[PDB]
Amino acid sequence: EEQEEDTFRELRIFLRNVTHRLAIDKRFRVFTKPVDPDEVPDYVTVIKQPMDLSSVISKIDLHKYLTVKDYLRDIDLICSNALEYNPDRDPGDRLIRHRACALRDTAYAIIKEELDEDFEQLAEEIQESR
Amino acid sequence: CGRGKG
Repeated sequence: EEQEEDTFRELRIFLRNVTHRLAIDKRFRVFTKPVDPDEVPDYVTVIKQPMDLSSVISKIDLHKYLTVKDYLRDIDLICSNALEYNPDRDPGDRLIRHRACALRDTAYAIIKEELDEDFEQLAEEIQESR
Repeated sequence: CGRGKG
């Protein structure tokens, strides 16, 4: 009963804190806002599910993540979108692709270091029964 | 891949 929602409240606070650390990292500025179809008109022809850190924050606040796993799915989507969309020619292209990997690696490192595995396992199993 | 940004 009441305890299931304290897990989720605590997960959201943790996720808010991780996302804020990612979003203020200068390396990841390019991921803090949606890709702009006016600037990149062909983006929608490559990427079916856009994702960025400001959307991740909105999703946290709107209770769209019940697990760190679903949260990392969206981090992963940000990275995999950047790798699928951006070619590997220019230095600017390489830079944004490396940044996308570094975003994923940093989120995973933070979560590996700070997240209690039994707290995550509880989250996942509450999500299951529901 | 897409065209690329910039």
